[PDB]
Amino acid sequence: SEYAFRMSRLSARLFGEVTRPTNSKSMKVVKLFSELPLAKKKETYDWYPNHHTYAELMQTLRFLGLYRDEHQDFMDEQKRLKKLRG
Amino acid sequence: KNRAARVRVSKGDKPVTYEEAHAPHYIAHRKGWLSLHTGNLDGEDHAAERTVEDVFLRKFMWGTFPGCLADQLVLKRRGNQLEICAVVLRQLSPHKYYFLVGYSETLLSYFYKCPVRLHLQTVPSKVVYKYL
Amino acid sequence: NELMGKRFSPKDPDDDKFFQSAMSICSSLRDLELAYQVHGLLKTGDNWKFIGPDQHRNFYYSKFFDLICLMQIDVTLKWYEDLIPYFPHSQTMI
Amino acid sequence: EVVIPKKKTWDKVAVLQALASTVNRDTTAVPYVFQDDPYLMPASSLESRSFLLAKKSGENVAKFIINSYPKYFQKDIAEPHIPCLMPEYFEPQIKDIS
Amino acid sequence: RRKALPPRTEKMAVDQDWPSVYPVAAPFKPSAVPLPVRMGYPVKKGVPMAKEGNLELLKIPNFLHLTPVAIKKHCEALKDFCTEWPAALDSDEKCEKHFPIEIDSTDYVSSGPSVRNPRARVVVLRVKLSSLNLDDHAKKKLIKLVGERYCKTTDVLTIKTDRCPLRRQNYDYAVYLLTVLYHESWNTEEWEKSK
Amino acid sequence: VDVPKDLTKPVVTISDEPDILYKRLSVLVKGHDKAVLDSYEYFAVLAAKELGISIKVHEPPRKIERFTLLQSVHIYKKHRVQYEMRTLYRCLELEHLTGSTADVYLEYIQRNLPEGVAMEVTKTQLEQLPEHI
Amino acid sequence: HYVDWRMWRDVKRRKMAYEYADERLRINSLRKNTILPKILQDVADEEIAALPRDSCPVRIRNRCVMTSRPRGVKRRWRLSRIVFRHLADHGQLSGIQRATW
Amino acid sequence: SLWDVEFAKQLATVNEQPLQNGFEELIQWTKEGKLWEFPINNEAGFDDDGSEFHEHIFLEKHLESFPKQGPIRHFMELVTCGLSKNPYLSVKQKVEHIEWFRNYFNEKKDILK
Ligand SMILES: [Mg+2]
Ligand SMILES: [Mg+2]
Repeated sequence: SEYAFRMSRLSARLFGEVTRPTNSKSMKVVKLFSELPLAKKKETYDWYPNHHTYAELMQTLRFLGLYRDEHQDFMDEQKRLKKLRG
Repeated sequence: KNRAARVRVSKGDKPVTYEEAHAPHYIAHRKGWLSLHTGNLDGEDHAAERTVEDVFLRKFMWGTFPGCLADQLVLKRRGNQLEICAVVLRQLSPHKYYFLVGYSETLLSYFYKCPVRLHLQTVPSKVVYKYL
Repeated sequence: NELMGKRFSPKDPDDDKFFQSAMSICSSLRDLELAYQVHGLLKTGDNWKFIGPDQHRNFYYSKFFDLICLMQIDVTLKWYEDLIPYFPHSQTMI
Repeated sequence: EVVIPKKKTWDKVAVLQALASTVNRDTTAVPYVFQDDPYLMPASSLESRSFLLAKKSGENVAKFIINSYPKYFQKDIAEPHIPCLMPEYFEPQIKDIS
Repeated sequence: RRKALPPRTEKMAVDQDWPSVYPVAAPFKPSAVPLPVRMGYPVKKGVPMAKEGNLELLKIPNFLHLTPVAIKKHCEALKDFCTEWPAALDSDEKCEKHFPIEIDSTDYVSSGPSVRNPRARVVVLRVKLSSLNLDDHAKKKLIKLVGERYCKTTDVLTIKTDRCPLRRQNYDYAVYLLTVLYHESWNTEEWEKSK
Repeated sequence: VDVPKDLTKPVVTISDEPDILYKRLSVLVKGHDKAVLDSYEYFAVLAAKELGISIKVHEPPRKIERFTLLQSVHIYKKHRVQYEMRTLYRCLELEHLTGSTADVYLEYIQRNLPEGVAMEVTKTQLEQLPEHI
Repeated sequence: HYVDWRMWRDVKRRKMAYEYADERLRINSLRKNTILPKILQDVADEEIAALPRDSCPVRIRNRCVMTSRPRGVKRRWRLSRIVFRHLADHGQLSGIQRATW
Repeated sequence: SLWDVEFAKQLATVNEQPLQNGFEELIQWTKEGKLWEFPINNEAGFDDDGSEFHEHIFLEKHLESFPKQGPIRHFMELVTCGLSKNPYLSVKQKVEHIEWFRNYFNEKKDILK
């Protein structure tokens, strides 16, 4: 009814949403600019802290000579053996 | 026959500790969780961040106190403040112990921008639960 | 004594020598009421920051326990058994 | 008609000072800075001196690492931004006399 | 080479200030703790692990601190600071009469460095129109406007605000919304008169 | 023997404004251990009763969430491995509680948390009517 | 020092999608809206078509952080099922019990 | 002022002493502010530069350069609705959206159909 339609118009004017009617393809814009995109959400932008920083820090600290990296010692020892054996 | 966080039964000359001796299906029944946080509970978030960061904590501390520890660690995170507890041997000198304690605490605080503390319990020889 | 009765406010950066040379005067004068009052001095309020350096703290505790010993001594020895905390030097044990 | 208790204002440190004055100092206990286990427990004045000054030297060392490699500690993971936790930068910029 | 001194068990007396030796939360420190409490699955013809290397007591949460004596002491200490509730307010009806507009927010607290979480922004509020409208026309108007924000069984109207990130912003928007709603329900229109 | 003479009390000021009136402080503790939850709630209720406020204790049910993982790596669909995250709730309500009492109590409890627990506060405060209405 | 070159490409795609997130949202609204001119819709269509590659949020994948495994990764934990089982067995994480119900 | 600051830091260094209490180190942590502000409002800081609810929601003052019937009006009204519905973004990002749409249809003003 026109009464209920204008009731909805008034409620929309009061609570912020649009009074004029709108289709689903038009409410697409509203809800899209309401909810942020997955590309911008930090759930996607930050999937994990950077192995860059982690490994660079641990490499520099090994060069300092404090963190005895067993894996790296293993690796470089086998590489020394390979370069000795040709 | 499942192979998951368990040591093979040997002739009986392999000292084994409680946590690594007991099975992973006895964790909640006869063990405690090494870490304690609320990211696993409902309503919280950043649980993946919690896991990755605490794994990095354990790795870095295990490798910056190498040869002194003889068991897993205990993490205790109350709101902002973080606490670590370790069991070590009297291998090296208290000078080195305190120096590395302060060094690691300072570095971790600077990295995680978070208040951190760590405690260590000395033992002459690592406690053994059984000989397997 | 009136200084201790009133609350203190720090204004001069040279308050570290205060503690040590005060206890030196305490060891020179050798009075039990003087020792009581000089203990109440740092025991009144947030003034225990004036101890600071370990050398001055060492001199203070040494002369304090020395006068307390050279004052029964049951109260003194139980005071010590309660408030050793670091291990003191030989002098005090002598 | 109606009575209401009046509002009060406290400092971040006032409650902690209250809780601290509530409890006296621990008796027969080494300083809180020093560890609790007996092996690390410093049992003499000179060795305790060496121990805590080594702690301070380690603090200085950490300062050196952070001010030599800020880019590692550059990320602002903690929500409240704190310059004391931020890396310090004693780096002269490009030539500009003013 | 170096030796460790014996624990504080024999040193600590039976009369002792436990709230003082454990002011804040801290680990178990069995060397300082005199109690022989053990915890662990005992072996056949065996017993649980001694407190020396019992890291499971550390794994579990810690409550040695804050003894009943400590709790009492701190409660009597903070009794000086806590205030008194108005004695005139001793019932729900009287409280709702003195202050009809109820409003409540909420937020979690969790372990970690960060502290914000969007649920801090939400805030709900409630008010019953049985005593506030004082009329019938605007009553019918506003009850026609609101679709499900009301409750006729318990006689309460409830509205939620989260459109702003700040709690204070949500509060201000909610109050201004109620104000404008009352101001727009006061009047009427021709299509509302013709029904 | 060492008992301090003058206790240093923090400064306090009763500002001009009136304190806010919280109708109900309803706190909800989520945990993993019934025993830890019981200890924490006993702590809380004892502190509240010694501070002189009303109390009430309820126990919502246990919530569990499970999800299935492949027990092996490459090819095994019959054999799976499961897990379960158990969260346990505890409610504590406080009625007729002044704003400053709420401040002190929440500071106390928020400093007295254990680690493996989450804490949700719901604060309900009544107020008078606006002026524009 | 990422795990591998596929993780490298995935992170590049994620960064590009983030830094073109808002713009893609705006032009996607301008496209999928209907009451506006269809000529403008087509304009925005070729705009999106000319946008660079690795810019859409659809090319990325919810891969693992440790083992870089794309499949069997939980969105909550972001860890592969295998690494999750590993940590659950070693008791590294908190609050996870075996569903022996 | 400068030498006053030098004297103040000298006084601070003289005051500095080792703490012997968990409460004391907590006082220190609170002094530098790393310890959270209890009660946890989750809004200690990040006030959005004193922004306002009406500045967030009511975009009518931002919407002035187009009539109230056209399709650009329709689209920008829906945009303002979505922006007001979204609490995550602030007035800055909302006006950024609006001005970018302004530039869009004003550089595509060749149509106005
Ligand atoms: Mg099987
Ligand atoms: Mg996909």
